[PDB]
Amino acid sequence: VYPKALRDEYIMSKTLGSGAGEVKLAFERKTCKKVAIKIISKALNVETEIEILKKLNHPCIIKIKNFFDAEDYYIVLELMEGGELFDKVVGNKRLKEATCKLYFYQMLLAVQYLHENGIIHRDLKPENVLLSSQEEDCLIKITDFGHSKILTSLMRTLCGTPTYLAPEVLVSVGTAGYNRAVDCWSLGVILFICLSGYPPFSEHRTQVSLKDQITSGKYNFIPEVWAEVSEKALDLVKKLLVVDPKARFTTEEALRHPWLQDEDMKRKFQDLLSEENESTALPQVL
Amino acid sequence: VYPKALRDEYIMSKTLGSGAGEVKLAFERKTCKKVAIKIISKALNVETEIEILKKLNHPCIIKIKNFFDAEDYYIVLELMEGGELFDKVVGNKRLKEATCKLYFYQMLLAVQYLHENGIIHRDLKPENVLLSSQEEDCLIKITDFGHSKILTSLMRTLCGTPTYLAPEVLVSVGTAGYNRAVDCWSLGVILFICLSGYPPFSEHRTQVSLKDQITSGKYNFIPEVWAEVSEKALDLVKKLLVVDPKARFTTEEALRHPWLQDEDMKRKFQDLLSEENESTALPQVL
Ligand SMILES: COc1cc2nc(-c3cc(F)ccc3O)nc(N[C@@H]3CNC[C@H]3C(C)(C)O)c2cc1OC
Ligand SMILES: COc1cc2nc(-c3cc(F)ccc3O)nc(N[C@@H]3CNC[C@H]3C(C)(C)O)c2cc1OC
Ligand SMILES: [Mg+2]
Ligand SMILES: [Mg+2]
Repeated sequence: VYPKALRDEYIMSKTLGSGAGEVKLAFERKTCKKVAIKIISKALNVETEIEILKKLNHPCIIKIKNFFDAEDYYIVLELMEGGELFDKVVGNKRLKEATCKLYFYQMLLAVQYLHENGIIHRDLKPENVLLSSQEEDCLIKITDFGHSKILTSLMRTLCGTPTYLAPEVLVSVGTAGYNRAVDCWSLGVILFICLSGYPPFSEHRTQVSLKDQITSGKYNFIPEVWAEVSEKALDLVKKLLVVDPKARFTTEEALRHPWLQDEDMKRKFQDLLSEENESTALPQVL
Repeated sequence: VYPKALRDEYIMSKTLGSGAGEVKLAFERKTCKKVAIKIISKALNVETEIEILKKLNHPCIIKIKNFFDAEDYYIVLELMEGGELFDKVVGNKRLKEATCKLYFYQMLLAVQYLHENGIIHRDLKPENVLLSSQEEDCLIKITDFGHSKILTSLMRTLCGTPTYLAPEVLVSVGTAGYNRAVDCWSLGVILFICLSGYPPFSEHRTQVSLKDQITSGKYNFIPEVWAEVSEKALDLVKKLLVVDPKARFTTEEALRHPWLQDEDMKRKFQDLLSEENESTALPQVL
């Protein structure tokens, strides 16, 4: 059975998805509104995630409504009726380039916001991008902060004299503080897949190991599929899939890239925004 | 003033040392015995250190007796009347090679024990090696676990498919799990200094940066001083001061090194051991 404290406030309903975590539809008794409830079976992963989720406040980042610590973990969140981005791209399905742009722009904003706030997601992928409605033009939100990391001991070590300090520590100074680039790489992969309908790196019809494809950065380019796609878009992908994390495009550089200087897309986003907001906008001093 | 709960059990006495932390002599009321009390001015560093200290049990590792969380932190420990190894090597003072060996052997045991127990010290140096008495032949103990680290997310990342995984993460797999080598490097530096009376790497009478001396591994070799020293000893130093952490000697390899196959030194250690133990040895089934 469900915990009594949960049952007190919510009527549990259908399973929306499972599950490595399960997500169920629920109704908040007080409002009769739909919510999502994530059930994580029984720890530190979760308190981190909760505390991270509580502190974050961005339109393209999932918001937590309630939390229950019981025989299992129960996280109550705003419902994303549109489901996973995964479903929109599975089986070589592919979005209009312009839909890619609208989605990708939001992802970039979300991840930029995470980075400004010292948080690295570390598990960005189509299954962790949720759509807010069943419309093709909607708001997206990043979810699943279980692998996240809060961005040191290196700095403290550097404050003193290295008399006893190991060489590898001094060598790590060259690259320290670029952990956030892993998110930009993932975003690069996600965008590749959204644009093209297929994975840049995979074991499909190739003898190169997955590992070797990735560390060499030799993605699978299929001209016939990409010919349909603009060159501005493909150019952005190529700057995200840079092997050297110090050279890789950051979220800011990506947001300043020509493919995203598109005022039509940006208007549509601001629209969906104010649209979502209307129901909760309190009056204000003019 | 000192906390009432501390004062209740101990009479505070002279400052033994300060302090970046301060250490005072104290007397336990109940036994009238001398203890040391470390005063760390006001956090996570400390709970870690305490919990680490509570769990460890080795003759060459400092033992905690009591702890007080107040306006400041108060750690009560067994008193080391011999003071810091630092004092024995400052101003080009140098120990008989045989004293070096006895000391170094204990350090190796201590650090080997830490590594077996998933703990990396990360701040080994002569000021964190304490002597148990004023005798030249005594027991040594490692102290100061404030920078320690408990030895992953890499493993968890490797369990899945790297479809979205960044190149630098896959590249880090080659060297993952060798963090403990930093302790062996430090031990190498400490042994160099003990044997020779001077630092392997420093800004003294040289134009090479300290950083460059370390990452290149070009220690300062002065034949006149080292001529006095055996070649077995210098050979061990050279295997500890290896730049590549994967090639660097571990504690086990160091303990198996010819310089430490010395049954006379080992007897003297077992003696000091049973000697320390005599006062607390309970009777036992024959
Ligand atoms: C509409 O249909 C669906 C709605 C969904 N809503 C949320 C959802 C998750 C939140 F954290 C917050 C609000 C939400 O709506 N999460 C789903 N699934 C997750 C997302 N990460 C992977 C996956 C897994 C394995 C955990 O089940 C949904 C899957 C659906 O169909 C498969
Ligand atoms: C006998 O004279 C001395 C005894 C000492 N005993 C302990 C001591 C520390 C413990 F953690 C446990 C038992 C002990 O005895 N620690 C000292 N000093 C520390 C060691 N790390 C650096 C240094 C500093 C900066 C913290 O003061 C002593 C310094 C002395 O003279 C300078
Ligand atoms: Mg979540
Ligand atoms: Mg200590």
